[PDB]
Amino acid sequence: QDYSGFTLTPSAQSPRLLELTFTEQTTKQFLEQVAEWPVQALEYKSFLRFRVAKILDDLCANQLQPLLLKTLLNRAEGALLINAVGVDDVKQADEMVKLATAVAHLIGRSNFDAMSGQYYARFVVKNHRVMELHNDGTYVEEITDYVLMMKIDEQNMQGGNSLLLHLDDWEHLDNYFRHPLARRPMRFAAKDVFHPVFDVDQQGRPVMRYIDQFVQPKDFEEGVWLSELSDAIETSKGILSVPVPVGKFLLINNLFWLHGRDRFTPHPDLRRELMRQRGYFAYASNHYQ
Amino acid sequence: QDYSGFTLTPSAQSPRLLELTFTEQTTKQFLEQVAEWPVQALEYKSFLRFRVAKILDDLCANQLQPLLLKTLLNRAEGALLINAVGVDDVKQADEMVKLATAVAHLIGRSNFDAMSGQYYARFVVKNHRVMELHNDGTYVEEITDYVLMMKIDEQNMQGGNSLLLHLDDWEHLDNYFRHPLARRPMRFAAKDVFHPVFDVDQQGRPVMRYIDQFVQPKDFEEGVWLSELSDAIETSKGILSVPVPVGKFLLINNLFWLHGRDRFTPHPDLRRELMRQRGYFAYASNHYQ
Amino acid sequence: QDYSGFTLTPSAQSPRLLELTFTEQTTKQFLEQVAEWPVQALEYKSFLRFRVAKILDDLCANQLQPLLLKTLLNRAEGALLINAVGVDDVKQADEMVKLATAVAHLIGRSNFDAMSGQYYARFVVKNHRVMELHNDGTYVEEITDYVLMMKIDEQNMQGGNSLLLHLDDWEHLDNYFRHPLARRPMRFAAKDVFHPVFDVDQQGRPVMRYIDQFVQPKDFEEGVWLSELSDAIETSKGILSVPVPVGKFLLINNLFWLHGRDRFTPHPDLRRELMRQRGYFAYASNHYQ
Amino acid sequence: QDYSGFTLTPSAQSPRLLELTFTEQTTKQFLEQVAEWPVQALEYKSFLRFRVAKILDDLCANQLQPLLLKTLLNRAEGALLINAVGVDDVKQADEMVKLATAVAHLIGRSNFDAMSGQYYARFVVKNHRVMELHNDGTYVEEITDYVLMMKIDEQNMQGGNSLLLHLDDWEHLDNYFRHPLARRPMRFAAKDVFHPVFDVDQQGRPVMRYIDQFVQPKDFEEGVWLSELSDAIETSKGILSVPVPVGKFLLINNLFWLHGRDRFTPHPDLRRELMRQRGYFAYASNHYQ
Ligand SMILES: [Fe+2]
Ligand SMILES: [Fe+2]
Ligand SMILES: [Fe+2]
Ligand SMILES: [Fe+2]
Repeated sequence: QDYSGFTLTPSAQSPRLLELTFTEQTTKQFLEQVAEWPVQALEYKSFLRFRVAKILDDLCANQLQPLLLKTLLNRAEGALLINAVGVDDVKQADEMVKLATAVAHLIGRSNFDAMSGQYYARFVVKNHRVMELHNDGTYVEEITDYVLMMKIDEQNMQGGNSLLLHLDDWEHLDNYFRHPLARRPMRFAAKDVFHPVFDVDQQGRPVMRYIDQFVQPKDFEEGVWLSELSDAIETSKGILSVPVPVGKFLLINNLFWLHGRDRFTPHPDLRRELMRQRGYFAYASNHYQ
Repeated sequence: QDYSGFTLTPSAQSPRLLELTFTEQTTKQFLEQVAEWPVQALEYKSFLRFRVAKILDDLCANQLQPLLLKTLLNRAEGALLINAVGVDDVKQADEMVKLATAVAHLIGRSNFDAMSGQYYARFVVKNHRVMELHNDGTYVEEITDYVLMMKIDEQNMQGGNSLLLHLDDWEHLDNYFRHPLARRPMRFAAKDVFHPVFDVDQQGRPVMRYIDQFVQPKDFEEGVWLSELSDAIETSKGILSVPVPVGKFLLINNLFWLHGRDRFTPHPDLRRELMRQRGYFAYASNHYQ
Repeated sequence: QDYSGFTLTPSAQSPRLLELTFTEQTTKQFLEQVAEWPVQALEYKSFLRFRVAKILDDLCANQLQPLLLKTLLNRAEGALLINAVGVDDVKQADEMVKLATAVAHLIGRSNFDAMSGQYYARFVVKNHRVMELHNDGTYVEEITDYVLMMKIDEQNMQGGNSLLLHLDDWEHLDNYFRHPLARRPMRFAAKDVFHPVFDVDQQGRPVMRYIDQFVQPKDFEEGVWLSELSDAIETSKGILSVPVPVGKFLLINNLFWLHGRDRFTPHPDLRRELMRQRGYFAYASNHYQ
Repeated sequence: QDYSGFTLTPSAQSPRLLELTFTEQTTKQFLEQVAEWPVQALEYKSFLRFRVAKILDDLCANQLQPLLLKTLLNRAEGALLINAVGVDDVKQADEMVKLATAVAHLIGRSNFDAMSGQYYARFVVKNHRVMELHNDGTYVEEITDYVLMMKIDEQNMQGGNSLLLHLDDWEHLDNYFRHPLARRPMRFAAKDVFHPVFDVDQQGRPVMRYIDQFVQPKDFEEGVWLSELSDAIETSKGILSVPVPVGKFLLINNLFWLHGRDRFTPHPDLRRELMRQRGYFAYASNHYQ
């Protein structure tokens, strides 16, 4: 269909990854209407995160929030690459944070990031290897429903695409899901938590909560299996390789998408800045009370 | 009426805010009788806080403690601006702390202040924006019954009045109090605590436990409402603007008064020193055992 | 009677305070027999504290341990001033610690001292006011049964005697013990603990757990009473003033003795070093199992 | 018998201590096959510890894991001295860690080492006294089943042999095991834990959880007994004195072996580097579900 304030087109890498682009009129109006709250105001007063969310959704005739929720919750999709025309330079990092915040807080709430002390975190990489596919939030009890990763800056960067794996594109899903250890609660440590690497959604379809660094196999049986699982994920033919240009961000359902990052070329002048948010879904629906 | 040791007159800003002034004979006698305990003695031995309280009340023929309790607990009032003639210069900061301590510990006990490590805290501001109305103690389980804010120093200060809002002067009270989210326990974080923004006193009248920085709306529904609540409070026509000259302190019922601070003019030589205490009420009354 | 290895004579200040002096043959033999364990060995391996205790008691034909327990547990007494001939100079501080350790671990076990990180602590004072009478261990749940305070060094020291008050020499005991607030559990804070300032021993006789710095009266009623209690203790005619020369230590029952320290004369060359241990009683007795 | 990939011969010190030596073909093949995972990879992803374990066991035709478990669990034995030909120089410390990791994770899992922050720890000693026999893990609730101690470097080292005591070579075992205090839970502190110094295996045979530094006797009775126990262990005629050359490691059952270290000669150029791992057993067996 045709949407108010933005366009939605499938990506070249996969029909499951949809590209959402806010128009120029939508973008400059949003930035104008949220100009009176700097990013530090969003940091200090969390309800402003929801206020700028509403402002953005209002500028899209309230078509954005239902579209975001539909896409992220659709098992067939669950992934967005989002950008706003005119917001594509590192000098607009604050506008980038505002826009991502507004998008994230239409579908839920972003959790505290221990590495930044805020509801979002920015990293710069300077001075090489593939970051293996994984889910976020595997070492805490609360489920992380979504991962938001935004490219703030990118200079002298060859490679480094975001890697994505939708569980239903993973050719080995059934082999590992049907193994008894898939249901075995395992220890995860950054207090420790225990949960299986696999679970099911409400329909019985597999979801995952996996990362190689924080899973703690208790014995030879668990360790060998996890090392085979790791291999079966990293060599999967279903992995997507997605460039994320400055100003764009991926927003993915953390339960049936795994994400990672490809190796990049070391270069003295290399600078890549990322912004991340992770949170849970929260939305109105017709259900029992 | 006429009181022993002090005078009580309504303020120019509101009949709910009463000005209590200790006479010169009362003030110099109190300071004499408490001279043997410096402020550091009140810090180290908390029962001395109550001893100087009794000394002050005794010098007022025991009319002070019942008057303080009557005023602070009276829904129609609940707020005092207190001073002592001759105590009006920053060089008398210790006398100021002693006097405020004696007053506070006639009606209750001042709680530990994490920012100072003592039962009171002093701030100096040097080197601009309005501090929004709020209640203290919203992020701990124990109720903060009273807020004490004392002007220790003020130099080259244009503006910066204390802002006050009595809930019964808030023209939007019923609109927000009657909303279902008014009774929804929300998360507050500086361990997290959960409580609604609104509650009731013993008679069913609204009281509040609100601050925009520490309330953590869990979703879009809560966030938008809190952002409207914030606006409805900050633009209320009922807000009082009270100058607090050096040596005076506000003492207010933290349950149905919100407090804040107006914007002030930045000035190189600007110095404003404040002293704060927060605590709970504790007092004798005829009730069942 | 006549004891093996030591003498026992009443002090000049009170028949309740007994002076125990280890003879020269007892002292040099003990130091010889414990020479192979330096103080740091007693710090690292707590069972050595009991080994040197046994060694000392064995050198007294096993008359020391029963005498120590009898004296410390006797309501009429409960206090010892202990020394060993030839151990009276700060250069013998390690011998002092060994001797005090052996004595303490015949009657119980010394608790971890947070200020030193060991089962004992040494302080030096250099660069004035009376330290009010009190019990130790009032802000933890476990009862501190005994206090051991040893004079390691004393130079250019006028005054500074240890102050002692046996509850049965306190002329106001009955007045405060019979007050309802004597049985009121009050908050003590250095996690907080709650216990009354007064309690009873197994026979119903008053014992105390009081210090002015850490008791936290919750309201005007408790604060005024504690401030009167404090005054009634500090002005008691029953207070003993005991010089503690280098090499001597007081060992007192912390339940019915309060201890403190008199004011001393400031002097540029003043140096006083103390060693303290606090612990619980533990001893064999004929009782039911 | 004859094993695939390694040889097994009894030590000169005791038939209970078996020497396991990986052949050159086994060693160079293992190092080749695990070359793609550096030690830091084993630190960050614990399942790789089990992957290199399997790789090593596969190179021994799967005869290694059952042999390791049989030996460590055999009451008559329970101790291995393990090495790999060609791995005997401090410059091969990473190969040493890889090999020890593979061995340890065939029989169980190595626990987090608080002193290193990793599943193993390396110490260097430079700049004298005997380290008394003891068990590891006495101050936590979880049982430490095995201790792994590897000699990484040794220069200008006279003495310093590892000391070992198998409980069934301890001529005083029955005397202390039959004492009532052997079954008395005692306090151990580095939260505190309580457990007896002695326990039994599944057959009722004594096992121990003892160290002199962390056991905290509560009274004279416990302290004197522990000090006699300590003496009876340290003077036992059953103690083995085992040189551990660079590249070799002891792997012992921590329940019925105590370990320690002999005094060594201080020397300006002395350098000895050790690597330790401690963990629990975990292995497949036929038992009820
Ligand atoms: Fe991630
Ligand atoms: Fe405030
Ligand atoms: Fe004391
Ligand atoms: Fe050890």
